[PDB]
Amino acid sequence: MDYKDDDDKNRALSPMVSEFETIEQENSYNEWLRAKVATSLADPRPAIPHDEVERRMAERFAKMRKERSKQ
Repeated sequence: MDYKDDDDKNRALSPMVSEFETIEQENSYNEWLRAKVATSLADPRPAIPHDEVERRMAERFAKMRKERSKQ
């Protein structure tokens, strides 16, 4: 019973010249940027909740307020 480790670094055979002391930080920058840049120059499904969608997202944040990470 365990996940999130199969291909976490995912073929990090020198993941481009950079700070070789930290793969985790570079991964964090890549993962976040690649996810966010998918919204860049593209307008497919930008989840921008104003009225009714926000109150739905609010439901998630509400139940997320209880119990952060019991692990």
